[PDB]
Amino acid sequence: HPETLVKVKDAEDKLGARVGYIELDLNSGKILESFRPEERFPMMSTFKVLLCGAVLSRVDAGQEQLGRRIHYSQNDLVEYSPVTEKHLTDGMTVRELCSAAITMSDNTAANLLLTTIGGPKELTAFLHNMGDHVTRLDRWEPELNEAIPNDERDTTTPAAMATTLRKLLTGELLTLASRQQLIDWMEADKVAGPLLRSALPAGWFIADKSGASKRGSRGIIAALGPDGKPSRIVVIYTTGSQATMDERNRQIAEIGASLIKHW
Repeated sequence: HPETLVKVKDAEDKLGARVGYIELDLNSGKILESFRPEERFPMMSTFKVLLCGAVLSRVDAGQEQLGRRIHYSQNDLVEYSPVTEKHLTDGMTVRELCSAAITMSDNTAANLLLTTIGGPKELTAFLHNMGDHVTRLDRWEPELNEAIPNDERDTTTPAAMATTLRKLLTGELLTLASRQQLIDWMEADKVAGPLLRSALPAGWFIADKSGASKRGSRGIIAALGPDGKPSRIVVIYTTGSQATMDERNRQIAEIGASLIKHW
């Protein structure tokens, strides 16, 4: 809907930054709306969903097992590790690490998962192998959040991310059980409360993952729709603002409310 493009255009205005937007029908693949679809933006935390796709892909091939326990130490803890910090003696299963990376955005968990696949280079090879020759991870947590203008490391485009997430969720790459697990973690997300979630009426599905980094960066990827009805994929990134966190949050909710209202 043009009124959703209008809200996205208002958002550039109010944030003083570029916003990239994609609304994609999930079942059919038809792109319903786009805006700056081929511009690069920092992936920030939205990458952790790709990362767990790679892992679930290794599970399917028998190169990984979700029940395997990983032991780590105090010195692997990096800022913002709500779950990993509580299991120094205990360790975590790979399944517990995905859940933490997805639902809590645990940075240590993502680093541990990246070690299991053999690093950010391998994530990019995974992506490149599934048809996305655009998106790349180059660094580990916390440095992948830098967000230097014009730097292509740790970036994606609204169009590449939207279609990649489309293939992960419903394409021919993962098993039915892996597709289902991915969606389940994304539905349990706890850190995107003030974004698209807050626009959603009762009786709606949503499975999402948000991100934030330096230089005013904000983003969310989502699948969502009325329960039992054809879902859409939505991908919003903005970078370059000096605006507050809460005002970045409020522009994404206002975009969400237009999309929902004009569904």
